[PDB]
Amino acid sequence: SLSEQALNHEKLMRAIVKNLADTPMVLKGETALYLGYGLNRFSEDLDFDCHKKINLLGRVKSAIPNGIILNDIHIKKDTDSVGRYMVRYATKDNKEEQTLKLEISYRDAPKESEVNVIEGMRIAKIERIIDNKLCACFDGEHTRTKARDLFDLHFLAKHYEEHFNLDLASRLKDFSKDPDKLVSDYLVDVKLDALLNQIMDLEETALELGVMAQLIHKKLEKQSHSLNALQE
Repeated sequence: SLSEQALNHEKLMRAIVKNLADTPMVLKGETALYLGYGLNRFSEDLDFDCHKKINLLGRVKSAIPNGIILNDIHIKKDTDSVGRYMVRYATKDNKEEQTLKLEISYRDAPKESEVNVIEGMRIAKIERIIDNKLCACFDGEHTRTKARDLFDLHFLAKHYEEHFNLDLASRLKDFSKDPDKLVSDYLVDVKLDALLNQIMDLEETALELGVMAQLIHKKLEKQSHSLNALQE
């Protein structure tokens, strides 16, 4: 769009992720879609998988780009299974303190062969992002109700349909079968979410996703039925 505040935020996020390209850290989730795959809404948090501990504090400080001032890094959590940091910073454009949230999950880690590199950044593959989005908003242990999940899944079905398999498509179809329910579930969150409220038509998105999920699932079935006949 994009505000000057957002621009400095993106610049700090990019420097950090690029700094970690020689570590086993893998960017996932929403900001992976934004920095790596062309997501058309902004994203502000950094989320990683990593199979072992690293010098996070050191890499972050050595990543700080010109124009950004690092005030403090607060370690909310550093355990065997999770890392959670609040990177507090200001800019030359503004001395008002901003926060970058950085989270890491350990032994979630993708195999090294499940990692992409995009513009010098280690990022999760699309199918893993899809799988994790569906878990979080539809069929995981602890689901949630955040309109971003709908926006992102719609973005994924629309622009990356070739990365869905039968299982992902089937779940996406299940999730999106009742477009009215989706509107009911998300309308409040959409209007309150400043990353969405000016760009998202919730009704259109809900309708369009339900139908795309049908198509994707249908194509994959026809592909399967066709493959079998050919195999004989």
